[PDB]
Amino acid sequence: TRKGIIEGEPTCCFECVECPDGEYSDETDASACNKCPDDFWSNENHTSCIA
Amino acid sequence: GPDQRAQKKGDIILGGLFPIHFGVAAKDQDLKSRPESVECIRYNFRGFRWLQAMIFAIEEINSSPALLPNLTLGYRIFDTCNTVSKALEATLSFVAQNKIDSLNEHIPSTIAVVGATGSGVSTAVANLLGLFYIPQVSYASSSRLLSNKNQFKSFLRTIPNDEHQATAMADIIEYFRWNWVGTIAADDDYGRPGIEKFREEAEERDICIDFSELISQYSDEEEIQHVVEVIQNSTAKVIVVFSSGPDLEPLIKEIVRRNITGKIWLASEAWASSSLIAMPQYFHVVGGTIGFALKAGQIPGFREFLKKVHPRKSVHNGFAKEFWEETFNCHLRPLCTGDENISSVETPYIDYTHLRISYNVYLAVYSIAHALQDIYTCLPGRGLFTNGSCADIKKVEAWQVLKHLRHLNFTNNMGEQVTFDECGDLVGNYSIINWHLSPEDGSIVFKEVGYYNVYAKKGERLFINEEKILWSGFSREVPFSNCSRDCLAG
Amino acid sequence: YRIFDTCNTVSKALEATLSFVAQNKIDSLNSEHIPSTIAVVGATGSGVSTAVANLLGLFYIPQVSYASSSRLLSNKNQFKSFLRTIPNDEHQATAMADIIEYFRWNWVGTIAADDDYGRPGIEKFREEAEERDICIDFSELISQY
Amino acid sequence: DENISSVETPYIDYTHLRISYNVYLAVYSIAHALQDIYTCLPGRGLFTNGSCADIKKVEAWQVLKHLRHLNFTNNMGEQVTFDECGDLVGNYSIINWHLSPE
Ligand SMILES: *[C@@H]1O[C@H](CO)[C@@H](O[C@@H]2O[C@H](CO)[C@@H](O)[C@H](O)[C@H]2NC(C)=O)[C@H](O)[C@H]1NC(C)=O
Ligand SMILES: *[C@@H]1O[C@H](CO)[C@@H](O[C@@H]2O[C@H](CO)[C@@H](O)[C@H](O)[C@H]2NC(C)=O)[C@H](O)[C@H]1NC(C)=O
Ligand SMILES: *[C@@H]1O[C@H](CO)[C@@H](O[C@@H]2O[C@H](CO)[C@@H](O)[C@H](O)[C@H]2NC(C)=O)[C@H](O)[C@H]1NC(C)=O
Ligand SMILES: O=C(O)[C@@H]1Cc2c([nH]c3ccccc23)CN1
Ligand SMILES: O=C(O)[C@@H]1Cc2c([nH]c3ccccc23)CN1
Ligand SMILES: *[C@@H]1O[C@H](CO)[C@@H](O)[C@H](O)[C@H]1NC(C)=O
Ligand SMILES: *[C@@H]1O[C@H](CO)[C@@H](O)[C@H](O)[C@H]1NC(C)=O
Ligand SMILES: *[C@@H]1O[C@H](CO)[C@@H](O)[C@H](O)[C@H]1NC(C)=O
Ligand SMILES: *[C@@H]1O[C@H](CO)[C@@H](O)[C@H](O)[C@H]1NC(C)=O
Ligand SMILES: [Ca+2]
Ligand SMILES: [Ca+2]
Ligand SMILES: [Ca+2]
Ligand SMILES: [Ca+2]
Repeated sequence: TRKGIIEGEPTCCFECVECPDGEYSDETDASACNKCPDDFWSNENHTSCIA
Repeated sequence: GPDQRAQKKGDIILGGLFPIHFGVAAKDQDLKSRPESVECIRYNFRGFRWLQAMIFAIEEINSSPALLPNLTLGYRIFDTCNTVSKALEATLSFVAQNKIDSLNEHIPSTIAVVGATGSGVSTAVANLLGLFYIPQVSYASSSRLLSNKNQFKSFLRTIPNDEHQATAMADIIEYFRWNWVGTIAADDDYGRPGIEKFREEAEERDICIDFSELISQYSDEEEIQHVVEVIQNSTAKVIVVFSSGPDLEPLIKEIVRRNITGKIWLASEAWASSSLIAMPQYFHVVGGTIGFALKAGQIPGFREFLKKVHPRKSVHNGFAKEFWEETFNCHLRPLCTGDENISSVETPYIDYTHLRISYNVYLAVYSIAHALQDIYTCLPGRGLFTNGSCADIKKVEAWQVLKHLRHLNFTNNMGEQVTFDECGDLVGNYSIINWHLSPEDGSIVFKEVGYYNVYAKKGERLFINEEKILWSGFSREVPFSNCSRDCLAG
Repeated sequence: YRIFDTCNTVSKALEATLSFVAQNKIDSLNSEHIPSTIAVVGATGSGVSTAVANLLGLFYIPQVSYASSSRLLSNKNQFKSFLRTIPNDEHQATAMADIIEYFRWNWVGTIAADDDYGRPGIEKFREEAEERDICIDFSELISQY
Repeated sequence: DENISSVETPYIDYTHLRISYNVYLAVYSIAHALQDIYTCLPGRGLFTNGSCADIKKVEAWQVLKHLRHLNFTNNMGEQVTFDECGDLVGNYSIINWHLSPE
């Protein structure tokens, strides 16, 4: 789950936006969902990438 | 007290505090010998014009019998040199009899003081004067900190407070749709509160401030270089400078040396009309600057009185000699023949387009005079004192003048009502000007491109004509001062 | 010694300081019973110390304060004769920022006194928090009045 | 004849001497500047041509000069000196407000 921006409110206040399929977020307080590499997809929880 | 003064004897003495010099000699006392008096440098012709405005107003009151008949206003006017120490020497001269009476014969009793220009200088002067409840009506001290009557009991001003000006800067930034600006302020009681108010307003209006740097006229080359580095590293084209001319001159000179261009300067009223910044050879840096100016006033007969100056003819103005010696580069260095024409040398003394702080000094003097008139023309049982008792104009005291100034309501020569609210403040509009290069000459023309209506409600106070703004002095395209480009559809 | 009470007020402190500088004042403004104060210990408040420092450095009378810690009193251009036995408040704002960073907070509020003490310190803390990625929800100014 | 210790006020009910030590240091710093004026060798002075002030007719600016060049020792054996801005850098102690069990 990545960090989404709340308009008009500073950076410390963010929403939790679930990563889409194909991308993933492994760490906490992540500002971007990273795409799994070639020949790799994302598991159900979007916490890692499986072949 | 201090010398070089301008003094006229009268039944009632009005003190004056004007910056006839832009500053003092930067010579740090090593204390190996007894510290002598510091010298004042950088002669200010605009401050001399302000002093002449005070003298002209006092002479007008002394000539017109409709105001204060058979009562003469005198003056003791000193030079502060924008320095707290000089103005404090002058203030100690003002409170000599008062401090003798309070602590411990021919010394004049200052009934009220007109000044000073700097908010820190006026703060020190108010600290000293409020001990004796001597009214002090400033003409150019617009700091919000001076609206605290618990600390400044006897302070008044004929200039608007600078919260509206910071709100106006934020409104201007919102109008042109910028969110990525940098802030610069003088490290004094004027720049700091105003830039803080601007920061609150910008946070309210969702404007990100990249850098906030403090400046001073005594800043070392290291500090100035650091501020210039901060400006260069930043991508914020718009820089909000809430400072004065002398405090911004080192930074502007250093930036001109390194040719930083494309920066949009939002000027506070202190330096938006400054001859120390609005120089023809700085236009590739400070060109297109958008600044604020106060209401322009009219003083009929003021220009003739300004042109009637003469070192020998004017015996009550000890500043006239140095004015002559710096105007014509003469000594009374070639000798001062005394027949030189004021309309021959281009100085801010005469080459003025509007009277804004001069009108403020005029209003200060007339506010004091109308308070004295209310003291004089008062029915016995309707005075502003105990049991409706009245002050005696023959033996008037400073605190009585303060009391009548708090409840003051008089009319200008422009037909505008002048009163001071519970905070001892005056409310006034603003005119938004843009620094244009002159086609005919090389001077920096201050072109009026909008206004700010303090009486209007929020969001309707600002009015700007973008067609009249030349960005950076040459460009008609509103610059881009956002941190990131707009995210498009999808 | 000649010691007066300031009552945390600029007015009382300036009356006392006018007592302090009486001989220098009459010398520079034109009875030997008036004593010559060679130096002043005080004061507590930073605004009080600012006014007293203006008046005293006018006559170059040293003033060694014990509680006034405003950074504005470190300006020797304005305050030539001011000295401190208390640390400046440049470090205390940084220390508060380090405390907030240590406990892993980023959403804080700020209150300051509306005087030469609270305002510079809270500005320095705002700068340090901005450096340390701390978001300040509100900034309020208070006073005893 | 009332006993000062009978009534609990911040006058005696104190645990540490923090600002009181600051007042003590201010007084002793001025005293040590005056001593440096007094213990001044004729050719070794802070004034013009290495001249020294007269302790019997000393002036405030001379004491200011000596205070700016003052480097003495506490009663705790720690050096006190003032920087170019007349500041005395020192540590801080982080304290926590608790409630007295008794
Ligand atoms: C710079 O950023 C500001 C801040 O968002 C932009 O202002 C927005 O402009 C659009 C259309 O003009 C409005 O719908 C928004 O309400 C504005 N947001 C505000 C005022 O907070 C501005 O357009 C940007 N300028 C650019 C990218 O050139
Ligand atoms: C401050 O500015 C406003 C707007 O420039 C002034 O209001 C105008 O007043 C004139 C007459 O004096 C009217 O003809 C205009 O229609 C007004 N414009 C408005 C209301 O937007 C206002 O008078 C100025 N303040 C003072 C004290 O004169
Ligand atoms: C509160 O917010 C701060 C934001 O700084 C969090 O601190 C970060 O925590 C992440 C988690 O591993 C680290 O990667 C960052 O380096 C930390 N930044 C710092 C310490 O500046 C903190 O964890 C948050 N706490 C809670 C309870 O939400
Ligand atoms: O409060 C202050 O410090 C500024 C000083 C100032 C103003 N306008 C000026 C024009 C020339 C010189 C100085 C000034 C506005 N009030
Ligand atoms: O600068 C100032 O105003 C504060 C006042 C102050 C400090 N520490 C204190 C302890 C007790 C009473 C007052 C104080 C720190 N300097
Ligand atoms: C600007 O960036 C350069 C890059 O190294 C840096 O050296 C300089 O200190 C910066 N200026 C500042 C931080 O004011
Ligand atoms: C500064 O840059 C401008 C163009 O941005 C140029 O016209 C001007 O000659 C430059 N001046 C100096 C002194 O480098
Ligand atoms: C000032 O007096 C005029 C009358 O000339 C009145 O209309 C106005 O309301 C008064 N203003 C204040 C603030 O008392
Ligand atoms: C003060 O004197 C001591 C020697 O007694 C010396 O070690 C120290 O460096 C001196 N400090 C300063 C700031 O001169
Ligand atoms: Ca918001
Ligand atoms: Ca001044
Ligand atoms: Ca100027
Ligand atoms: Ca005090």
